[PDB]
Order: sequence, then C-alpha cells, then structure tokens
Amino acid sequence: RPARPQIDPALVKSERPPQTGTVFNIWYNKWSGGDREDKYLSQTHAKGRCNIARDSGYTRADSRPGSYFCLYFARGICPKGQDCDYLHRLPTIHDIFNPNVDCFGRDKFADYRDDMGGVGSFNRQNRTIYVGRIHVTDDIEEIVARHFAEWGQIERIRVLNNRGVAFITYTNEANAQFAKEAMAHQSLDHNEILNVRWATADPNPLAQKREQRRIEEQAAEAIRRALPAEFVAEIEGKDPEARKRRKLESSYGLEGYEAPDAVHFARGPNAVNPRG
Amino acid sequence: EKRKGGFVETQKADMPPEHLRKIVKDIGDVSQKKYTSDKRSYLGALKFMPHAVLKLLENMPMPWEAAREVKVLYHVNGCLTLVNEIPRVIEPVFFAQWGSMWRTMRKEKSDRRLFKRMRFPPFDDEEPPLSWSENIEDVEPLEPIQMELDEDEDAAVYEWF
Amino acid sequence: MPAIRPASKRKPPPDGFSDIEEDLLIFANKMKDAQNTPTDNIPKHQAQWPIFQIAHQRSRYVYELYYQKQAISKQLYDWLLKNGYADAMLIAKWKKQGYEKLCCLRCIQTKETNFNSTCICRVPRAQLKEDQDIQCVNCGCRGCASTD
Amino acid sequence: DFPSVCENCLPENPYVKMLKEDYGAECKLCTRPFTVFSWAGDGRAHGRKKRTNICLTCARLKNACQCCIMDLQFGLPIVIRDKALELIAPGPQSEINREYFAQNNERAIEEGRAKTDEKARELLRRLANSKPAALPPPGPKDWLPPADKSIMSLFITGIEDDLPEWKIRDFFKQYGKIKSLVVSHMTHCAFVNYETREGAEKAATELKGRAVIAGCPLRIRWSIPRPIGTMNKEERAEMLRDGRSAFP
Amino acid sequence: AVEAVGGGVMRSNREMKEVNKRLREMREDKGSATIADGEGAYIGPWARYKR
Amino acid sequence: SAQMGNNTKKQERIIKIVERQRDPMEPPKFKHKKIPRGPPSPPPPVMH
Amino acid sequence: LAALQKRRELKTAGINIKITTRKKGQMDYNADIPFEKKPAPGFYDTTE
Amino acid sequence: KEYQGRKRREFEDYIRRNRLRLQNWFQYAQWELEQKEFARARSIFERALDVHPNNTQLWIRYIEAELKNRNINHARNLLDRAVTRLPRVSKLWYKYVY
Ligand SMILES: [Zn+2]
Ligand SMILES: [Zn+2]
Ligand SMILES: [Zn+2]
Ligand SMILES: [Zn+2]
Ligand SMILES: [Zn+2]
Repeated sequence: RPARPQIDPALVKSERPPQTGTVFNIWYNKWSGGDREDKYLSQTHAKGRCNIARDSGYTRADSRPGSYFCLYFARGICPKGQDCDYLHRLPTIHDIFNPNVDCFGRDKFADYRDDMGGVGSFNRQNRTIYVGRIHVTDDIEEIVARHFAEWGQIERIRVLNNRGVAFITYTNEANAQFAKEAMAHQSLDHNEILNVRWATADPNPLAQKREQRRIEEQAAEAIRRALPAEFVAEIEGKDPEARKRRKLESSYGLEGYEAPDAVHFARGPNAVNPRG
Repeated sequence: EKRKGGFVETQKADMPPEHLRKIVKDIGDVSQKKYTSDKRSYLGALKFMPHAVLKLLENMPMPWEAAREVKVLYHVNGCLTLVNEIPRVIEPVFFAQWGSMWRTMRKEKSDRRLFKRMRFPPFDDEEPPLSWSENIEDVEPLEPIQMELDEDEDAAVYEWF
Repeated sequence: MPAIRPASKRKPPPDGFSDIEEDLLIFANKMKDAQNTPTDNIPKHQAQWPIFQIAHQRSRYVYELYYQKQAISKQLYDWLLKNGYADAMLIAKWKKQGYEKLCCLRCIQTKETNFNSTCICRVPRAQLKEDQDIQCVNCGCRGCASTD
Repeated sequence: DFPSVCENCLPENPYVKMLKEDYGAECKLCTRPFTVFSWAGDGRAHGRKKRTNICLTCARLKNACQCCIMDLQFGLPIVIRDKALELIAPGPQSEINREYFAQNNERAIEEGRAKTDEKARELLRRLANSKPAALPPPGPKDWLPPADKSIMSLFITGIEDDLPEWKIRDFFKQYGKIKSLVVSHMTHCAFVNYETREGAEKAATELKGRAVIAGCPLRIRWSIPRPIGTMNKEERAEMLRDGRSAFP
Repeated sequence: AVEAVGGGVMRSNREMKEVNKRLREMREDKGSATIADGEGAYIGPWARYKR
Repeated sequence: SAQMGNNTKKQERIIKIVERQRDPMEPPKFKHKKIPRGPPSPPPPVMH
Repeated sequence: LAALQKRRELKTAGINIKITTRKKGQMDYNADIPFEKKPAPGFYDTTE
Repeated sequence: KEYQGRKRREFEDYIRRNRLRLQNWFQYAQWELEQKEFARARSIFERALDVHPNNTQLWIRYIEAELKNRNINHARNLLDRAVTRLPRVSKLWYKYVY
C-alpha cells in the first residue's frame, strides 16, 4: 500500500512561535525581552500520532536501498505520504544502524543532553527509554504495556508507581529511538504530557550484571564471527574432542611442547598452522 | 578536442532576472527558520558590501536616461548583488551630453516658477522598503532631462545622442 | 533598449508582434504568478524551479515559432531575442546536436559541479535504475537527454 | 592525507569520488576541527554524503573506522569493544580534558614519540564459557475455566530475570489474540489480557496452568487483573518457588 | 562501466533506439510548444515518467 | 586491508579526491578554544 | 551548610534531585582526572 | 563527591595561580592520597614533575607516597626514574639502596 498523508500542509505551514517577548530575534529565531519561567513550564501536547495499520506504508525510501525512517512519520506529523524520502515503518529486528547515526538519520553524540533528551550517545548503547509524567492509577502497567507493545518489541518493561515512571528496554536501539520520538509529548488513556527521555544507567546491580553480560555476549559473537569455528572450539575447550585436537595440534610432533597461543592462533596465509 | 579536461566545457551563461528576483523575494528579511544555513553566508557577505556600493553608484544612470539595465553578479542566497559593469563612455559624447544637460538645466531653472526640492530622506524611517514587482516593475517612467535637438542643425547626432 | 523607456521615446516592435503578443503576455503573466507562488510548503531549490520551467517554455515557443513552423520574420525573431522574450543561449544549445531538449544552461555547466559532471538529468534514462525518479536540484528536470 | 574508512562504509563501486574539505567539521570525540572526506553513496538516497566523523588521531587512538566509529578489528561499537575487552584503553570526555588529551597525543605521534588484543579476546571467550511446606500442583479448579466470563486475565507464576516479553508475546500470539501483556521480573509475575474469550479459554485449556517457555517452567491459571505492588521479599520468594513447583 | 545499468551487454545502436522508443512512450506527453496555455501546452523535460 | 571481521580479500580501489567548492562568502565555521599547553618532552638526565 | 541540610531533608523525604552548581567556564574535576599524566612504565610490573 | 569537587577546584585554582609553588602541588597530592585516590595523586605528582623535573624534595615525596601505601613496584619504578634523572644527587641513591 502507498503511504498515506497523516495531516495536511495547510496546517503544516511554517510560521513563528507565539509571541513571548518584546522583539523577535531573527538570528536565533526566538522571542526576546520576556522571561525565563514561561519557557521552563511550557511543554505542550503533541499535535499528532501515527498508526502502523492505518499510516505505515510504502514510499520512495522503500524504493531506495539504505535510507532512514521518517522522524515526522514517527511523530505523526508527516503530511508527505508516498512522496516522503524516508521510511514510513517501524524498524524490525533486522534494522540495525551504525553508532554514529540513529534510525532517523540524525547524528548521535559523544555525550548526552543534561536532561537526557534528544538523539542519544554512541558512548553508551542505550535501549532504555524513561517515560515520566504519568497519571498514577492502578491500570498504568496495562496501559504502558499496551502502548509500548504497539510501538515495538520489548526486552524489559519496569514501571514504578510512586512517581509514575515507566522504564522500557527494547531489544533494538532503533526501536527505542522510534519509541522515544513517537511517545514524547503524547498521552496514554488519560490526557497527559509524557516526558519521554533516555534512561540513565540502572543502579541495580542485577541490571548492571545483565548489561555487562550482554556486552560480553555481543562482543563474543563478534569474535566468533571473526575467528574460524575450529579456533573457536580449540580455545573454548568445553569438549574433550576439541581439547585433544588442541593438544595434538599444539604439540606439532614433539611430546610435551604445548605451543604458545600466539604461535598456534597467529592467523595468516602461511604462518604456522594449516588452519589459516 | 571537446573533452580536453575530461569533460565538455561550456561558457557561463546568464540566468533569468526572475530567478534573482524570486531568490530575494523568498529570503526577504531573513526571519524564517528555513534560512539559517544561509544566515552565516549572508552576514559573511557583509565583508564584500563595499564593492557592491561602489559598483552600483558608479553604474548609476545619467540625467538623460529614464532607466538603465545593468549586468549583475548575484549570490544564489540573495545576499550580494554586484553590478558587474564599468560605465565606459566616449569622452566627446559624454562631454556633449553633460554640456547639453548644463544648458537644459539652466533653461529649466530660469523657466520654473517655484522649484520644490525633493525631501531627504525620501522615505520614512519605519516605512518598509518598496518592491520591484509591486511598485516599480512595469510603471511608466517620466521624461528624463533631454535637450530638444535640431533635426537639421543637430542632424549628425540626432538619432543616437 | 530592454530598459524601460518613457513612451514618446519608445520605438515600435516589428511586424507579427501583434500576432504573437497574446501568447507572449500569457508567458509573462505565468512568470509573474511564479514570482507570487508560495514557498512555505516546498523546499528552496523547489521554490526556484518554476522560473526555469517557464523560461524554457517561453524560449521554446519563440524557437519553434521561428525554426520549425515558420511564422515570424527574422527581424522579429532577432528582436525577441534582443528584448528578452527568449533565451538566445538556450536556443543556441537547442540548435546544437545532443542538446535538442536541454532544460537549462546551469545543467550543462560542468565547471560548477563537484566532479566536473553535468547533472543526472542529462543522462539517457536507459542507463538509470527503473522507477528511479530524478528531479534535478537545479531546475527539477526529469530527463533532458535528446533520446529521452 | 587519506581517510581510514572501512570497506562497508566505502561505496560498492571500486572507483570512488571523494570530496575533501580542510577544517570541515568538529570531531565527534575530541571536538577539534579536522579534514572531512565525504562520498556519495550507492543508491542516490536523499540523506547526505557519507563522511568521516572523527579525526584520524581519534581513529588511531580508538582503532575505529572514521565514518562508522566501529572497531577496526571486530566490527563492534568502540564502547562495547573496550568494555568487554576493557584492557585496551580508557578515554577522557570532560571538556578541556578531551581537547588537551587529543592535542598531546597528536603532537606526540606526529613528532615521533608515543596485534595487541588476541590474548584479550581469547580470555574473553574463556570467561564467557565459564558459565554462571511444599506447594501443591495445580488442580481441576486451577485448569477449569471459571463461569465468570468477565475475568479475562491469565496469571503467570515464577518468572526468571532473563525471560523476555517478546518471546512471551510471540507464544501467546501464536495461541490467541493479546490485548496486553504485563511482565514484572522484579516480582516474578505476569498478567495476560487477551482479546478473544474463546481464544483465551482454548489456550488456557491447552496449557492447563503449565507452560514450557525457553526452558522456564511457568504456571498459568485465571486471576483478576491486579496492580503489581511492592511485594514482600518473602512474597516474591514464595512466588518463585510456586513457579518452580509448577512442575513436580 | 560499474555505475550504469546494463553493464557489458551485447547491444547495438538500433536497439538502443527501440529501447529509447519504449521508454519515450512510457514517459508522458511533452506538449506542442506553440500552444502557450491550456491543454496541450509544452512541458518538455519536466514531463513525468508514468508509474 | 581485510575488513573489521572478514579476512577475505576484496577489490583494489581507485579514489578520486577533489577539494570541495566552498561558498566564498562564508566566515570560518568554528570558534577557537583555549587549551593549556601540554607537558614537555621527557626531561633529560641532569649531567652535572 | 544550609543547602546541604535542605538536600538531606529532601533525600530523606523521598525526592532525589541533582543540585548542580556547575558554572559557565569550569571543569568537572569529579568527572574526570584533570590533565591526567600516568606514571611512566618501568622494569617492574604494576598491574597488581 | 560534592566536598571532593569543591576541594579539587580550590587546589587547582591555586596551581593555576602559582604552579611554581611546591606546597600547592604537595598539599593537593597529599589530600588525594588521604582520599585513597592513588591514580589522582600520582597524576598530581607527575604534573608537578613536569613543572619541577629536577626537584629532589618532590621526587622523594612521590617515592615515599608509593612506599607508604605499599606500592613497592611503583616506588621502584620511581627510584629508577629518579636516579636516571638526577645521577649526581646522592640522596636519591642513598634512598634507593636503603
Ligand atoms: Zn536544468
Ligand atoms: Zn539537471
Ligand atoms: Zn535537464
Ligand atoms: Zn578527534
Ligand atoms: Zn566504517
């Protein structure tokens, strides 16, 4: 199906912010001569939301290989339809991105914003969004589960009721980025202005252990792709057949040699081992 | 011979005046957030604004011309319009033209009853600048200062003076 | 001159101008409407595209009125090219072979591209991907090659 | 004078058209200006050109690709590589500390002063392959559907920390149509709100309070949808032993 | 040679001309360029490839 | 050289590098910064 | 001392917030070892 | 951490005002040793050695900080470095043999 338009350009015309100052600064495009408190409290409601069934479809980015998702489609304010140059779709698990960019093509940073808002950081592979300003009721866990299950695929939902805060950990960083951009300033079953940011590192040592274990699991996956399966078996040594191949091949003739790991696993065309 | 640099080379052409007109009309006062990526260059072209002032003021029309068209070199931002001309004249012709201005102006100053000098500044401080397309583009110009030449006596310069 | 004269100073156009004045004014009013078009809902190079489109169309009207379906005198054609109703350099390229349908001179200007190339709109669409919709940044041309 | 860009960031065409701009951008790592190399991609995507994002000094000090900022030896993010094989190197990221560090390393490297991690990932794979009254079984009241058709929620018992909602939702989705699925690993609890009463009844009749999901035994019954509060440690402990004792 | 589609390919100038013909009637109508306004007006290189 | 994770050989590469056409009206892009000067080169033995 | 007292009372009564006095033009000496100069390696191992 | 950041700021303000004052460097490094930040105290000692490369009192302070906190290998590396740097200062040779 073609990508449908979500709203119309008659209300996607470009115009100034409402006047909160004496004079409009044309360099920074901001109002001046006013106050600072107004800006702090003012956080309005979102002007739209998107639907996988109704809105998500095909476009010139589905034609063009290796392009990005539409941030305005994620926000539900994309009037472009089929003529948008960015994908109108939720990322699957096969949608991966490099650390320098996010799923919307916006550059990622070495740091975080001091309010943990924005694009994110390549110095931390964060898949956990932080949803605050939730109306505290008893069905909040059901509502959070329903809406964020609609927004992607979840590894861990942790909703606190005291302060009304849902920490959602997706299994894809692109899913986390899409969920943050699609749930910021939107509302659950009650009319509320959700504060969807990047979550901080979890001080729970169980979560620290599982995050570290996932880091070594991903890294060891990369190592095992890099190395041949037979060096993998010999180095792992969980089974006695590869263990005895390890002793024999490291012996290279002589009894009781036990070749250095560097010599035995030095990969190359013609180094020592025929496994190379 | 046509690709003696790897590519087919052509002369730089002139664009339509409506292209430059559309560029300056769109950017306007540089107030819409679309034009930030232009803002750094626009303000950067301030360094070259003195050339634009000299080129415009030296290619200004003479009192015997109602209007003059000039070649301009313009930035594609709409930041800098440079009159790319030199006001080259035949010195005897330019002498005769300004001498005829001297005589015509003296006759008009003897014949006018009251000379109302035009105001300075011609426009108000807070009055926004006028538009080529809505205020000047197709407007009928008044008569320039021109001597009534002689069909017989000034026959030799009559058609082209 | 193409500078505007008062009225008494104005020289009349050649013969046939009364015959073509209506189409010339149609192009002129089309150009003024392109000046007055809104730009909020489209990008910026896309805002400049219609001027190049209408300039091509006006010059093509003059060019094929003189060369293909001979309906104007050479005096009138030279007067139109001098007084700005048509682009003489675009018409010159249309006379050249392999440039019979060029959109604009900026699209063959090779000194002004990153790798001294022409634009992609000059490439025969037979050598491009299927359903690869090109609309060049310079004028929005979807294919100029003479084969196209 | 030539970028250190990997072959997947480079175009598929073996003949590359690069643009070079001195002082083109700030390095994302050290925030210093560096020469940018940029190339048009493969598919004429709108986007931009793919460019170098960090300087050559930061690429050499972090052994990274200069576009993707991934490790040149395994294809990992630099933080993942150095966290898992942390014995390579740290790095500073406070403001003038990071420019100071980059300027001192660059001056040292350029004036002369100043393959290494085989042992590190051999050790990593060694470490990762170093592995880490009685409650009654459910009865006929537990696997029989109650007459109250307003009760739609199923209740799952004994959830380990490593049990994820995507496979839980896939399993209950290939059974029936799910309205919502709440899983709390903190209290080892889950609620399932289905969409079809018939589908929920047939799935719970299929499972009978017993489920084998990824080697984790789970007890599913019927219960009223309840907010999972801050349960007692003894409450979640007995919850875990109930999930374990679902299978005798 | 790498970048154009149809790399290599034993293909002659005449069948260049028919391939361009089929593409040129896949493209829409350019117009007449002696009719300034209305239907039939010139659109030329800005003609849409019908898809 | 090889790849991040692949040791299969792949094709030799011809790179065409051109300096980018920058807009002549642009000021410089980046504000300069004050960084303390780095430490000296390792001081030599004092040969008294 | 007064701000410390107020922050301790807030942390005791639940809400925890980061009072950050970090000005404009000041380094974060807590965040990172400033201008870090590591000891030169020598003939003796210092890993333990 | 609040108190430590305040103290670190005042120490480095005095190092920026007068880097040539050994007591500024000495009190900063001794305070970090008291906070058990041995990497931080080492870094302060090494930056002090960048400003005062040939200072016997400074070399002795650094060596003694390592020896007092039982970093024997760090201290012997410092002793080799110091008698390389200052081979006609018999104090450093006597400290090393002792
Ligand atoms: Zn063109
Ligand atoms: Zn073009
Ligand atoms: Zn074209
Ligand atoms: Zn850098
Ligand atoms: Zn790369």
